[PDB]
Amino acid sequence: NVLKTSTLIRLVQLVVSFVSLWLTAAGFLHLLENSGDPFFDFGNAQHLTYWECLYFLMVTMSTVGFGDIFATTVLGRTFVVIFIMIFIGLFASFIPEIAEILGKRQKYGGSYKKERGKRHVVVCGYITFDSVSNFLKDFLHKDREDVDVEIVFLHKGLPGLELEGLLKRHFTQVEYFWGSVMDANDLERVKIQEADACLVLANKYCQDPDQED
Amino acid sequence: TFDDAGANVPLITELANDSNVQFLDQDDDDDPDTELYMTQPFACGTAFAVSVLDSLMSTSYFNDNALTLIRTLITGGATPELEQILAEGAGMRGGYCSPAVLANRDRCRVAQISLFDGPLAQFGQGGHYGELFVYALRHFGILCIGLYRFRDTNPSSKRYVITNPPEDFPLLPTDQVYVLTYK
Ligand SMILES: [K+]
Repeated sequence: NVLKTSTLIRLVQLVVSFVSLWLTAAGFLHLLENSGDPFFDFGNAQHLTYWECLYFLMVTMSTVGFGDIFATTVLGRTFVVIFIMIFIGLFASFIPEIAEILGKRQKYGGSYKKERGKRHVVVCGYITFDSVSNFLKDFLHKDREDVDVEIVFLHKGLPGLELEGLLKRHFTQVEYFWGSVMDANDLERVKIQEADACLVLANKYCQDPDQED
Repeated sequence: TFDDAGANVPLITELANDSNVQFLDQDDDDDPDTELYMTQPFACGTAFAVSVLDSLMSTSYFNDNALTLIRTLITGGATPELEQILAEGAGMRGGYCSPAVLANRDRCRVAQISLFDGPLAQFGQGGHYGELFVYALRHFGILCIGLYRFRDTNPSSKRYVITNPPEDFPLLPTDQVYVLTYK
């Protein structure tokens, strides 16, 4: 019971079914070309390696089609026609679904690291490029005293590109983490026991301010 | 707070989502990895949640009589005759009763009793649950099914529940006993 998660089950079914089908098809074509056409008394034959067949089936699944290698037995060519009809649908659906699954992993995982005696403030609730810039413009304002407080955002969303830029610009003193203050593990991730303060921000433009409060 | 309090008010709260139980209490020393049945607020009898009823489906099937027993206790005695009388839609028909039906007022009841004083307190003074059990059944027909004990014996009024202690299980005069009784 090691495939504990639905995405991981789907991943291993995709990879194994694709690889096992590709390998077995390469074996069948390797048999056909090296054996030759039986209705030509095996006179028409072509000495591919298994690896040349394996390569050639990838070059045809992808529709790249060099023609550096190609089938020349009638059984080989008829197998290539069947293989094209079947495996273009496999490859063209497999590659995007693998790309979605490997694209799913959360970027802003991990945990904040506490510097020697340095203060930090956790910030949560309505976190967006708008609310964060409105906040940081005053909070990090140059006319304040040089106080070494670090700002640690904690929110469920992936940050939008404008916010990722703002976070990279302030990388020395601003951090962001995927999570919610509703989970004790996320509070531990941002080391909130050792934070100086925590700020909770409201979406002022929400559809029900009683619900937001 | 109140005049001549607070967290001493006895509460029971139904929860729609089990994991919210972590917010229900402080001085908690909990971990969110705990399942509901192990959490301090559930073990103290302060929380309840509909998820703990789910095995009523399976227990229903494995022993029908067990599902009747739980109903006869928790309902206080809602027999299928009452369910039929309510299903007539007339409302709950009542009045004075014949002695022949009124005899059923001798049902057994769930009760809770203290070892702090009264005839059982001798066992609360450092006796064992089996000594108490045998004595109380023998002299009163009172059948003991568990204990309710302070978590902070060394502090808070929280008490945890102990289903069916061993015979040699120690007692305190602060303990309260869950019992089945006829008076
Ligand atoms: K091509």
